[PDB]
Amino acid sequence: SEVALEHKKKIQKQLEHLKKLRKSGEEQRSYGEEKAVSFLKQTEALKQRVQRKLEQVYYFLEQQEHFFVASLEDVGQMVGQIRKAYDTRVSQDIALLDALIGELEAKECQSEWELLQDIGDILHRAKTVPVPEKWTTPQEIKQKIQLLHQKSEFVEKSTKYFSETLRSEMEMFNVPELIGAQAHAVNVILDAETAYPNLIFSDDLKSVRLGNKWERLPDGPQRFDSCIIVLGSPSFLSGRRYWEVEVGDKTAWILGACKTSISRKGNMTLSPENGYWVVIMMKENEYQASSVPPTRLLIKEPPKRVGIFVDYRVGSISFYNVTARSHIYTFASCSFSGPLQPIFSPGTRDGGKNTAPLTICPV
Amino acid sequence: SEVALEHKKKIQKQLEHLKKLRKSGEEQRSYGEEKAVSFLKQTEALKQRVQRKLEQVYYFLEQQEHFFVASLEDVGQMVGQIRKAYDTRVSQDIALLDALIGELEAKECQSEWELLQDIGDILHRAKTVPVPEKWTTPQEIKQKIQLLHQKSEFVEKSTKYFSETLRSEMEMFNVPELIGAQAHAVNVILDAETAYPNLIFSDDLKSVRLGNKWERLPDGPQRFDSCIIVLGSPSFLSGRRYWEVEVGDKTAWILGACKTSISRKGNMTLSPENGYWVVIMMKENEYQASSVPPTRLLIKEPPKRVGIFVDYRVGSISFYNVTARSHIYTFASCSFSGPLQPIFSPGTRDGGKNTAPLTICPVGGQGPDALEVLFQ
Repeated sequence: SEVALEHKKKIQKQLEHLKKLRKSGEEQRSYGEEKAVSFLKQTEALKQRVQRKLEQVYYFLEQQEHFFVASLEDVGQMVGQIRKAYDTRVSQDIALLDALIGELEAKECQSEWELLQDIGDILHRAKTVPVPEKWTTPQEIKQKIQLLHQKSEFVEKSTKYFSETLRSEMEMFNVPELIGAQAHAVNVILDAETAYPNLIFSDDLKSVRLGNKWERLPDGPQRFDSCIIVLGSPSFLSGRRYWEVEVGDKTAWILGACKTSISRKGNMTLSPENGYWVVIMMKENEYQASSVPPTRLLIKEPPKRVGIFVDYRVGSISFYNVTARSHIYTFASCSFSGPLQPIFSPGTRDGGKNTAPLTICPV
Repeated sequence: SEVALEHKKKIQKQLEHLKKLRKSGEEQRSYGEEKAVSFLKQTEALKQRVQRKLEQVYYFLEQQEHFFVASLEDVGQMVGQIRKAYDTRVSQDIALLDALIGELEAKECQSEWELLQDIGDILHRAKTVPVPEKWTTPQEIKQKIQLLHQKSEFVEKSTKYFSETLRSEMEMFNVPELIGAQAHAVNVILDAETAYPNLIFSDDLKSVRLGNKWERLPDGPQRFDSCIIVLGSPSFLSGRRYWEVEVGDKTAWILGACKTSISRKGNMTLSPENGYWVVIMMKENEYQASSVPPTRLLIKEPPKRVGIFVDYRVGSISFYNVTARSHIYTFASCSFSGPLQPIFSPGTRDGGKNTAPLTICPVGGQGPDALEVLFQ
């Protein structure tokens, strides 16, 4: 019948369909397997890499502890022995003396006649008695102790450095990439009432450069007379804040953030303690962070544009190379709590090599 | 009687004597005690001092290991779940497909009447079966893994210098202080036949400086034409050897030791692989050792006199700042497979600023050793 033949036709068709789907299914199941294996292979490689390094550190430390502990036991042993032997010998000396004293005292309570007869050699023996042993510190104790001090010194230096790099890396782990920092962009302007008197400003207060000696803003108390500096608006009490500055081919500058209450007097250094968290460009290919002492930074691709990121939650301030989309430097967490604001210096003219302005730029 | 009185006098005298001795004895006994306990206390203080620091470090390391392993576990866990869940689901899809295929294959071999009865439902279900789930990698795996890389990098940046410092301090245990090395003084002269042609030498072969280009020694195959160097005599096959060089206020130079068989061609780097163990002064307050990559050295009190110490047994070569009586650098654990000799460079003239000679200088405690130029 027509309907049976037709149904057989459709059965064949559907069989083909189903078989193609099944084949796709197998390929897919297999590929999932391949990807899983590939993932675990990656993780295992990483695992083994970390495992070697830790194993190596632990080995050296076990060695260090072993030897130090042996050194302690050794010196302890020596000093114990010398102490005991000396105490015993000098006590033998005093005992001998005590007996001779006893004898002479015993000669008293004798009659003259008895005395002359029984005097014996006591006087000679008294006259020739050894002087009790003088304590003299042996060199062996002194060197073993000095070795211990040296190893202690090594330990303090090495563990200090380790503690510091570890903390550095620990803090580095939550610093955002550039786009994350950029999410918190704010609009910053220059507060010209704070400026060093020879600074010159664009009409939009986004740009600042250093003028010559006869180019002077009107004097006022709010100016930083003694530092080539200018502050930015707004201030910050909280949250995450970001801005960007075009530095171009300048040879010198200062960028970062400061406490709003920094002293306007010039006898203070730029440092966290005085309320500054900045990066300074000294000259071409010389950058340093204003840590104490300052940390020199090697930046493979010099920045044409620098990003500044304040994060109040963790109390950290980070710097980004916008040009190369890379991290420059982050100041230690819990540096600050009170209000902050941006700070700028376009540096000195450097003969004419550094006359270009700094420019605050929108993201 | 007179004799009795005398006996009594001598008796009293000796009592006073013995009493002074006893008192001194007591004082010394107690002072000895003090000095000893004082040592025991010092030791113990050192002990507690170190023990606290190490405990802290161990703690920090335990924390890093946990930090890393938590990610390892997290990654392993996610890949595990995604993998099993996906496999199980697609396997269900494929099995459903297999079942429908089974049904159809059974129907196509049934009698016509039997075939016609239930066919519509099976065919509908065949037509409408979903395509088996396609594998798509979740971002989460990619992320957790990248995080794991970040953490391994964390562990390495945190630990590297520290592990290297521990290794170095270990290697330093067989390196004497300066007088220990000076103990092995030997007398070295310059082998002028090996010298870069514009180099100039003293009569006694202890001094070498760089002359101008028109000052040329007679040319020969044995000279270093492409490098401003000269080698020293004698060579060493063994033992511990020490010598000293006055560098004074020079701004550039090379000092150290090399394999006698170094290439006389100038296309090789100064490096262990090429048979060089040297320290180079680049300019004022910049020194580096020819490790690979170079180890840059900052020296607080610059040397006017530099000591070189080869220890062939343990394969080390050490460098000393004689002026400050301090250590500059050590190549440790080197593979020495043959004779070594001294090597020198007076640097370039640098605009008249580095024109002064290097002078091999004897150490005070050595006999004269005349005349050594008869062994060269």
